[PDB]
Amino acid sequence: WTATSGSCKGRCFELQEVGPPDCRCDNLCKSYSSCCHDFDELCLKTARGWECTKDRCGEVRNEENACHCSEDCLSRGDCCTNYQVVCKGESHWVDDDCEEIKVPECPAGFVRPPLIIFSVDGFRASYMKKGSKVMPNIEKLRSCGTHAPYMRPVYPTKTFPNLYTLATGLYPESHGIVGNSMYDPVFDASFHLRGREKFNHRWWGGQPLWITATKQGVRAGTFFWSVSIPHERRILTILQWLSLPDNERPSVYAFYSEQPDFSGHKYGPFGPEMTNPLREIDKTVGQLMDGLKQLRLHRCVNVIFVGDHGMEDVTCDRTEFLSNYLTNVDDITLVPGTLGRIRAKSINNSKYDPKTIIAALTCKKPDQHFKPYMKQHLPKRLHYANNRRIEDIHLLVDRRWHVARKPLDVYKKCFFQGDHGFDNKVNSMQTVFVGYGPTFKYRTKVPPFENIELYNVMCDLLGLKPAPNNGTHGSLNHLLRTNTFRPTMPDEVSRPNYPGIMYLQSEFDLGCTCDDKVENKLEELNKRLHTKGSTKERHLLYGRPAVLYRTSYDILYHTDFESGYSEIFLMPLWTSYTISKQAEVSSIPEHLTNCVRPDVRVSPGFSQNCLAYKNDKQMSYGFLFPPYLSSSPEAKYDAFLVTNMVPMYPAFKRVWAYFQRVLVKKYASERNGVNVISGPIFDYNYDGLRDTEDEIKQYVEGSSIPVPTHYYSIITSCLDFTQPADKCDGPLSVSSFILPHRPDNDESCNSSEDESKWVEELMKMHTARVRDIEHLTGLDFYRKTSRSYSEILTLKTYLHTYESE
Ligand SMILES: *[C@@H]1O[C@H](CO)[C@@H](O[C@@H]2O[C@H](CO)[C@@H](O[C@@H]3O[C@H](CO[C@H]4O[C@H](CO)[C@@H](O)[C@H](O[C@H]5O[C@H](CO)[C@@H](O)[C@H](O)[C@@H]5O[C@H]5O[C@H](CO)[C@@H](O)[C@H](O)[C@@H]5O)[C@@H]4O)[C@@H](O)[C@H](O[C@H]4O[C@H](CO)[C@@H](O)[C@H](O)[C@@H]4O[C@H]4O[C@H](CO)[C@@H](O)[C@H](O)[C@@H]4O)[C@@H]3O)[C@H](O)[C@H]2NC(C)=O)[C@H](O)[C@H]1NC(C)=O
Ligand SMILES: CC(=O)N1CCN(c2ccc3[nH]c(=O)n(CC(=O)NCc4ccc(Cl)c(Cl)c4)c(=O)c3c2)CC1
Ligand SMILES: [Ca+2]
Ligand SMILES: [Ca+2]
Ligand SMILES: [Cl-]
Ligand code: NA
Ligand code: NA
Ligand SMILES: [Zn+2]
Repeated sequence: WTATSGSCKGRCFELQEVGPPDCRCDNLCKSYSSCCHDFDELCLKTARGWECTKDRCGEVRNEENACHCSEDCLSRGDCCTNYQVVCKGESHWVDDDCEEIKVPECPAGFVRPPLIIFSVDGFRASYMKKGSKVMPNIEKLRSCGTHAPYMRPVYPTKTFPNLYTLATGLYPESHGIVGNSMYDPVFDASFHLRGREKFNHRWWGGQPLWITATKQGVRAGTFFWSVSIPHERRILTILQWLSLPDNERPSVYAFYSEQPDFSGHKYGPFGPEMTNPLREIDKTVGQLMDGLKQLRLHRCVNVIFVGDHGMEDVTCDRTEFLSNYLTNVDDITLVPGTLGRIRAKSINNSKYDPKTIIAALTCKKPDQHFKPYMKQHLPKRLHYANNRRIEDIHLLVDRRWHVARKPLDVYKKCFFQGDHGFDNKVNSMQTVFVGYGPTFKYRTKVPPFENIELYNVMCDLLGLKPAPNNGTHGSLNHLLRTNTFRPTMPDEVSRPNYPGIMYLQSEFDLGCTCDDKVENKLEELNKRLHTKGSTKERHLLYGRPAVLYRTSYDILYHTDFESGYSEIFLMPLWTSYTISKQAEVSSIPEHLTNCVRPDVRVSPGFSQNCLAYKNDKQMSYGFLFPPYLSSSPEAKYDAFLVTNMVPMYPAFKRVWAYFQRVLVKKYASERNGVNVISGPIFDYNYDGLRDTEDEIKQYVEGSSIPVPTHYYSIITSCLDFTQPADKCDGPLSVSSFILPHRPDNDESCNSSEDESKWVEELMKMHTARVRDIEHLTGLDFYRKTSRSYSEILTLKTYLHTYESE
């Protein structure tokens, strides 16, 4: 119960929010329907519209008007945004040439440039080009300020997960808003776009920019807006707050637009009906900018123009129905749409088998427009697993399609032509970024980046120290004219051992055999140089990775590859090698088919053993440096060391062997050499972070040899491909992957064909950023290059998406 009989006189859009049962006057009261009885009258004035006309100039102030054209309005801070244009012969902001803003040009009393976030729902990246003729304000911001060709949203590419990622720097799995709708099994409650449950703070984790600001003494306007407040009133409210006294005035402001998303859903991303909502958004930008120029804040404010996701063509007839796949479709609950999440209908029911559900959904129809996954098998790049609100069963739906439970859910619940929510690498889902102001660069294009990175930059723009988040601080330093953050390399925690030859062959009892006993002082010093690091400048091009946690490990040098060998996990953490464009692929000679050799540098007690693999009827093994790429028949023996061996399912060896034998050579060929770092990843609790030894749930039968959940490779070359990878003078070019280490290839519907028809497709799906691999391994890559650290941080956040342009 609210006693809404209090008044909003003098409290319109109050910044601090008042505790019930006292009525409210802030920009959210309408959503709680707890506004004071006079809120509409006092606070939502509309009389005479939004613009001055000749006949209003100098008028006697009428307090009933939406905004004012009277003389005193500039000092009151409540002129219509075109006042100066109509009544003082000034020009619209868009009509002014852009002049570089070398320094903040702020009125007296401004302790720092204000930040205004202008966020636009459903603003697909390609609107910047395709709608350019009808968005002159936005086009000016874009070409004058700093801009990216597109910004990658987070998955799912839905509104609430994305806006709250913008505000926190956190993956949805970490901030809690893992969908537009979601069910929490602990709360036994559902969050939806519509309704009151979303107002409860228990859903919203992390620390959003406004709490970060407030905790450090910077004042923040509200980021949420009630839908009923029109856009003209939001702009005028922001401009009013900007006229407040220094000690009361916010330093950060957010404006939110429901468009073009609202129309996009109705008309598709490029419906003829889409031109007007784009005109209208642009007009609002103009209003804000004229509003700023009026207050002489237009060369003082940093403005971020940002979308939460794009929009794709989706219609009712492109819907897959689960009722066509399962007979027991009434036992499940589906979160439907552009992604699927499936859980048991009647919770705590032991008849429900996720495994049998997945199998009924796998590769059942030749043209199937979704693929089921256990959440922990989703591509690690989606970071979509580690939250109890994410159902164990996930469906990644194809672009342009929907999934629904039964036909009655679609014809009893065609409305729409547009939707979003698909995989965040999908072109139609990319969105926009423009930064404009004193702190952003002038007429600068930056590469596409992920929206998780902005929280750190916004904190910098406000002089705040950011809460711990998923951005990589420093990786967007190149957006900024002046940087408050100077990134530095994390310190190495464990230093390696460099063992020499310490063990005699006969000390090893590993059940390993090799055909290696075939009989010169010239090639004898030469082999020994290799074991001591003579070829290391060739295979470790960017210095050795740093180990960022406490462990025990050895550097092992070889003619063709160097490795970091863990005595704890009994395998390499990383193996590094370079394959020039000239290098040749050979076979494993028949006499060496099952060859595994003890490593005399590494004690029996810290080695794997062949007996374990023999006994484990599921588990086979593979090699991190591929024997296929040995530089000489003599060097090939090194590839068969027990210290280069890793546990691999036969199903997975098909993928790995094709990567090693065919793809590495092809990339070296296409990229003019490549350097490869490969290794195991252990993430049994699917939190995206390196597991400690006591977290491993699977070992090779009868052994202490832990089974990796994934295998990664980082493939680096010279961005200028006329230079070879091993002699590169400038910026680097990278692509990486994290492949799930799975006992079957059920993920790849084509896996019964030749590897050349499915393997590369799979690896593409599991493309990753170097930074993802760093969190999963506790390693730090690229410690010794000639490049600046902030450039390396950008490189480590790069994701090769394989989309077309
Ligand atoms: C992306 O960035 C984020 C942010 O940096 C990274 O997430 C962090 O990871 C840290 C390491 O895992 C994690 O630290 C843990 O915090 C525990 C305290 O948790 C609360 O306090 C913090 C601080 O204010 C708060 O942020 C948390 O908020 C979570 O939980 C609520 C709901 O309960 C949500 O509203 C909110 O969204 C958030 O949920 C997310 O995180 C939790 C895990 O914390 C997940 O379960 C959710 O699914 C969701 O993703 C919490 O309110 C702290 O107790 C932990 O400490 C244990 O372990 C260490 C090991 O060193 C040990 O020293 C401690 O003593 C302790 O062990 C004891 O407790 C164990 C567990 O109870 C117990 O089993 C043992 O036996 C011991 O008794 C730990 O420090 C940090 O909280 C999160 N932060 C966030 C915001 O998620 C994320 O990793 C990055 N992602 C990638 C891919 O890099
Ligand atoms: C965490 C926290 O403090 N609270 C307290 C306030 N609660 C709340 C209250 C009223 C609301 N009224 C309303 O219209 N909407 C729509 C709206 O504003 N959409 C734009 C928008 C902008 C910024 C962000 Cl970050 C997001 Cl996700 C969405 C809301 O979402 C909304 C949310 C949420 C939990
Ligand atoms: Ca949206
Ligand atoms: Ca883990
Ligand atoms: Cl959702
Ligand atoms: Na075996
Ligand atoms: Na298959
Ligand atoms: Zn939408």
